Amino acid sequence: MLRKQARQRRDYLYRRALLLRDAEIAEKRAKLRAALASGKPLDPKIANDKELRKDFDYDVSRDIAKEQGEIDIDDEYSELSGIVDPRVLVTTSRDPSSRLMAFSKEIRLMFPTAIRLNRGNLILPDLVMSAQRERLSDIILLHEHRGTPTAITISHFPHGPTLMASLHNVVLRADIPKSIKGTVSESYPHLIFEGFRTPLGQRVVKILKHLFPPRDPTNNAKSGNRVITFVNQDDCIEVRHHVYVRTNYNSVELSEVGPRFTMRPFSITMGTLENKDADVEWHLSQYTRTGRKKNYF
Amino acid sequence: MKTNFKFSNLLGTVYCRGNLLFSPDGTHLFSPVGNRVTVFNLVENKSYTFPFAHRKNISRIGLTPQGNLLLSIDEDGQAILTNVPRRVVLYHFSFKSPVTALAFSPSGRHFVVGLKRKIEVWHVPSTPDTNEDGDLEFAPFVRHHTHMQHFDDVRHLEWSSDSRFFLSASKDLTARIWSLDTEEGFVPTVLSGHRQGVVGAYFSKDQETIYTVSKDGAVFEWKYVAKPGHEDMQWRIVNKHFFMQNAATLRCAAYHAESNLLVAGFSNGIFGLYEMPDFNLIHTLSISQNEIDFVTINKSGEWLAFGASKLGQLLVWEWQSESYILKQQGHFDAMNSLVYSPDGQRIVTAADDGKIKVWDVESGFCIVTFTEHTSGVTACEFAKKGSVLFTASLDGSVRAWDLIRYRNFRTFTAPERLSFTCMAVDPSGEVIAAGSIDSFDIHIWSVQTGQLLDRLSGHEGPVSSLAFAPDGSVLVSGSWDRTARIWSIFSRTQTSEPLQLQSDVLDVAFRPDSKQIAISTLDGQLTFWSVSEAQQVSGVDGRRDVSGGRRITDRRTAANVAGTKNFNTIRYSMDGTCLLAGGNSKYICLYSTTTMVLLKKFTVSVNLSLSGTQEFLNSKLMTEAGPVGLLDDQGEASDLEDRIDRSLPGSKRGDPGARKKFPEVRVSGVAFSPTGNSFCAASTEGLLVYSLDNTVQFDPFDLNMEITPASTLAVLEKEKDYLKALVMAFRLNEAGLITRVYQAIPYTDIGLVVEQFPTVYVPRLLRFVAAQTEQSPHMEFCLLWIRALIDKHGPWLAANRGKVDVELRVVARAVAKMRDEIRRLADENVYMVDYLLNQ
Amino acid sequence: SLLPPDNEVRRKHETLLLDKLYDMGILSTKAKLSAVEHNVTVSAFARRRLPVVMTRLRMAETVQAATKLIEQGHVRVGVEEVRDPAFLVTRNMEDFVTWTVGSKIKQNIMKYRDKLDDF
Amino acid sequence: KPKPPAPTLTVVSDVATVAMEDAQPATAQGVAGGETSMIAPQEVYAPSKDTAEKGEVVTKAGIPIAKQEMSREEKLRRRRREKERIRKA
RNA sequence: GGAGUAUGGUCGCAAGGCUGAAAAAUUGACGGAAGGGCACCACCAGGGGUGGAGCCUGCGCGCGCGCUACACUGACAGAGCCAGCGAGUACUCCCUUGGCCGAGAGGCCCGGGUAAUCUUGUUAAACUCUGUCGUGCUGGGGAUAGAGCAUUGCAAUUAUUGCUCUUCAACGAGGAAUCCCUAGUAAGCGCAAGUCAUCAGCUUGCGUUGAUUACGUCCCUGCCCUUUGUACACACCGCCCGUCGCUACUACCGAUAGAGGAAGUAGGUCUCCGUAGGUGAACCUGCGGAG
Repeated sequence: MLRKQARQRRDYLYRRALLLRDAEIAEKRAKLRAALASGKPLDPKIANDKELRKDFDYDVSRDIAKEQGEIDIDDEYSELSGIVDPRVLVTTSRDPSSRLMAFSKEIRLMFPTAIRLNRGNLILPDLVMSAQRERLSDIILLHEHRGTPTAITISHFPHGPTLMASLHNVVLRADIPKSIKGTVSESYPHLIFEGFRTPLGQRVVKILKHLFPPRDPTNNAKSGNRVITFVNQDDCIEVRHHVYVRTNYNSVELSEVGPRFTMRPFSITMGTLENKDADVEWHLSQYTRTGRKKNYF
Repeated sequence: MKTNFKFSNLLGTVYCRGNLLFSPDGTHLFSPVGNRVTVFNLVENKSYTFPFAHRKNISRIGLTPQGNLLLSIDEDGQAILTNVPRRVVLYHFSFKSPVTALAFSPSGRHFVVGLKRKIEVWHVPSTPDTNEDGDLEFAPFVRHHTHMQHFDDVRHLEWSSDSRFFLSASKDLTARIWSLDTEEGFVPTVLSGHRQGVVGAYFSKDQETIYTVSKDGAVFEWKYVAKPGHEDMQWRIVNKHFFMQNAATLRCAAYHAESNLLVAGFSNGIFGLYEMPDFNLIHTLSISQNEIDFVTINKSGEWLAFGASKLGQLLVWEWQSESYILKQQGHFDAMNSLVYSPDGQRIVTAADDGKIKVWDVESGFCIVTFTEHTSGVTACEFAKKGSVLFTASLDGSVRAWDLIRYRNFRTFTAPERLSFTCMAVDPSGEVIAAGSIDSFDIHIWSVQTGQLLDRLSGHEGPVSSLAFAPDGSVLVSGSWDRTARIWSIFSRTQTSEPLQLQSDVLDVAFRPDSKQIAISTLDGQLTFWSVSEAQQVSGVDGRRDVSGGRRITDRRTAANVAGTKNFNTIRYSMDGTCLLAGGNSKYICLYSTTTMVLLKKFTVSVNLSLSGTQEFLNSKLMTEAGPVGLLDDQGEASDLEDRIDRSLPGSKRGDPGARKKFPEVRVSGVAFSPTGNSFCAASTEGLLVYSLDNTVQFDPFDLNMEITPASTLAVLEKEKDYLKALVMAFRLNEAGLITRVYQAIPYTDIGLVVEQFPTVYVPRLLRFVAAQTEQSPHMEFCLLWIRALIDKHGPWLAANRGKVDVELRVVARAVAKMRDEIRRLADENVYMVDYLLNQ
Repeated sequence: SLLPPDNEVRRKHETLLLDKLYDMGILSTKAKLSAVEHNVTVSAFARRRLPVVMTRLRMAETVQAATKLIEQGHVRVGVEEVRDPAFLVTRNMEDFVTWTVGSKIKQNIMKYRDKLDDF
Repeated sequence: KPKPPAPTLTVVSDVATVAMEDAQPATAQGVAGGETSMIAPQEVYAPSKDTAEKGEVVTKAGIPIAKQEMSREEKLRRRRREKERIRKA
């Protein structure tokens, strides 16, 4: 099994590098197809390449399929997108506190298909090993400061990305009394994402919305009574968890049911939780000059 | 149980390379299957296999025109003649060359044989079956004449009707006429003039016209008329006419001389038969896609028998009715798996040809061939009910057939595309689990729903063997992560207890009383675990017991060949006391599960045309260019479709090219019979059914000194103590004596005998009355026996249920035969008669 | 290629052909038909053979030594020992080619690593 | 990886199972076997709305009941059940 | 000069206020009853926190995370004696063995290591044994406090930390509640690191020792879903229920053909012969007869 995970990760990295070179060529091939249909004259370096024309005659059709959106990009999520229900386990750090364990339970209840695991004495490579051995889609690690959580680590499996984020303004479910709160409904939640516009924003949108099981698309625009909101300002994604009734065709009553975060991501690594030496995709550039001026996501 | 297994019939292949034969009565069809000869009785649906076995494949069959003696020639000319009424091996005798023609004389005293250029006419040996005071001689065959007046291969030999002359058809384009003794107006003349060599030269009825059919598709008549200048006559040619089969050469023709009709089978599989002396095409049709190799005709003349060698493809054709009598097909690939039916009357096997087929154990014919899979079929399984069959295959689909309507009511696939290599099904018939080599999850669907229940997971490698427990509570998976899993699915908690092993798991089997499980690993060891408290209770290290090898293309000694030292498949007995184990090797082991010893080892094949059947190859076959069975000899073939090598480089699992010269010996599946007393194993030669030998072996149960057959019949006829006589007969254990006393006691004293019968002899008695219901025509007598037995010993059998399960199963199928065969007809008749009487 | 570019059966059989060749390991990408133009190659098949793929997996040192070792029969692919040095190892059986059961080469590797368990 | 599953339909007749059996001198089934007509009664005739009469309806039970003899309360309840199925879809 | 790509100007449109803040529906709105599935936010059996005293981050004398205990499965004193993840000194004083001195903390002389090479087998702690004490706030506990000696540092007062003597507090299992937990899990123990966010009032790893009790059931509390679909054989089931909307039609009511109000329903082949015509010997067609 382990040889298959290593081999498939190496094949994925090689295919991504080949896609970089092929994109450098296919930016030139899309000018030849647009000039053929519209008749505007093109560059001589493009029109006088015999290899480009000879291979263009075979590779028209994938460019047309990408224009129509009929195919999907080579990704770690596009293999099993809406086919499998992504199972995900939430774990603490090594010796958790009682409020960290209740918070772990609360963000377990945020996902309708998640499970929680007691860490105890569990070495982190064997944690990764057991996740790949039970075909989990995601793990989420939690770190507390003193009864208040300060970091999440959302890792996609078998070889997918980590998003490590630091938590702020955490208001737990376990602070309000049982007369006012209650047992959270476990229905498949709607999701809304607000303010993600860069390709890095669509990356974090993908690795956050593939944590939830896929919604049945027959009548999802009106059915379902539970929503989860990820909205970012100043690249600190703030998340709420509401439950709603549609009290009229023009009005809706919301009710806050879950914990509130404003998590800020500081590391997105193309590689799982065990790989400390995985190649990072983005990291929070503090101690640079304009790293506080520039806004990502 | 008694582990005394002789070899009963071969099954699962209907024809291989060789000559076909009919009985002189016309009913039995003698066909060669590898190195054995099956007899298919066609008037009553039956079949058997002669107890001999040649070292190589059969080349020729001949049969004495009285009917009694069969003479079978292997390759390299080793001949075995045998008595067909008393199926016993009589003489072994080696013609030193490869026999390429053979024909017995219709008088019965001689037989002629063509070894490549030679033509030897031999006497038929005097036999102990025919003489009163006679015995086996040493060298019984006496040669009469030898003729080497010939230049190439003798392809055919045909006697006359008065058995004084015969014709030899050749490969040097010339048929010749020979005599037995020196006649008065005869010279051994030649018949020249052809283009591609004669297929067959035949006499007429009144032996004046003789016909020659050649390979190019031309048949010529030969008469003894005068030369065109007119004592002075010459065997010359009166007319010639041609089969116009367009792009093919005829491979085998036959000629019925009493009814004057000629049949010819061609290279493109379309045969044609012609009323010869005016040559009117009676008809023609395509029986096979590949070719037709051997044609024979009935002695009556109303049936034809064709055999194609590249597939199984044996078929008998009744030409005036224009219909098949049988059209049978053996597997032309490796038989991947097999299971018995829970009745035990029919077995079903699944090969890598893509087809599965249901053979009947009696009569040896396949009764239905399901052909919906588009790739090689792996494991097939039944439920407890026995009406539904679930088959997995490499095209990604676990199909589910209903055998009372013969259509796949379900087909299951995984959403990501897998290729399932093993499967199990709950005995309730409602849950299917299946596992593949591409993904390490193990899939579970529902039969009555159709959609995927779950993907169980926890394996770090591909899952190789699945087994649902026969009570229905526990799935067990076994996988190449050196591990097994006790999956509990049906409980509210779905749990998985691992069994850590030493190497990759190859097979998993349950005990029938489900407390025990045997898992066979890649070291070659069997480990018997308990399922309640998951601890190994027993173990056999079985490398040496199965290691028999040294294939061609194997540069190790047979003792050092690893790969034929493991058990790929294991099955418990229906008793639960003996495993049976078979791998990629020549030996089948039969272990005891309590005393942990090997009770009996079997050898699947003596056939030296297969590759791994002797562990010490001889140095005569090693030239200076490798072994002699390794040089590519396709270029020395007369036909282009035989010369072409459409093979793919490096294709272990099947290709349609399939050179397949000297295939390996491997037992890919074994199964015990649910009625007991038999098992069978899918080898590469066929499907060997072994069974207990109780009628040819004295074996008393617990005998005294004053108990003889004479004393048993004395206390029967004189004393009339029926219980004492029956207990003495079951104690002697001689089936003729038991049958004699069983029929002799009366049907009013059945109840007294059963009421005072012993419970140690109750299960043997139940098995005996089940066999007597299924065989003897004393149906109401045996049903009174069964009724009295179950009414008296009712609570004992229901209390035990595990010691007597096979006896209850065979009694149940005996009354199922009587419930489906006679009483449906009786009820339908009385309702039809009531309606017709009520107008 | 000769089919028109917006054709459904052209697109479906392009994806089928590229997925089949990438699953057999001949192509290294599954997103271009020019790979089947000038990248499918008898050398690509011949390097998907068994002694070269175990040279790449470093089961042997050289393709000559690998052919000698799989003629002597130390290498199984999956669960079955392989004596043919032309067995084309696909991309998901390159994860299952390993040594045989009682292999002296396996004892040599374990004796080098000082993990020679004689049980 | 095998192939994507593409839909294939197989036309079975109303002949007995001994017409699907292979060619041999006599059948392997008994005398009771050989009348099983290879399509179930549900495929010989299934009562449905497409094969009902004009005035009548067929229920979920497979029983013809007419709209004239049906009362107002049962008409209202059948309208509510069909509207419930329409809301479910 | 042509073709693209940008950058900044200029102009034109956008850029005229019956106005003055807080629907769709033959598909819709809300339920009920029955039957399933699941859940340490449920039952059941147990375990463990927090909550009592003190310290303090954080959140808005009060609060939270913690450490140490209330002892006899213990304290003490000998004695046995066993890990794993780490780290460590160049233009330097890091990790430190051994030799003396010192009760201790420490001092001192040397020494190995830029390291699987030396510290370090990190001889770690619970733990195991043979003793002492004997249920007594006792030798359980070790807060507070006095006096002294040391180390870091330019500096130690508001006591950096270390050692010695002495002083010997509360605390006798935490209350009501409330929360969490089902196998290498709860719980004890130390060692190491400090990774662009968080974290020294701590964080995260890493090894060591390792149980009790469930592993059943939807009875309680709930959550999800069936009553439409999504596949066909066997086999089984057999029109779930209510309040309204919307649409179509029908008639009613009353003010000025008309917008509203209120309601209901949904059977002569072959051959021959005699004919008549055709293109004539013959031959063809049609008819009438016999075989």
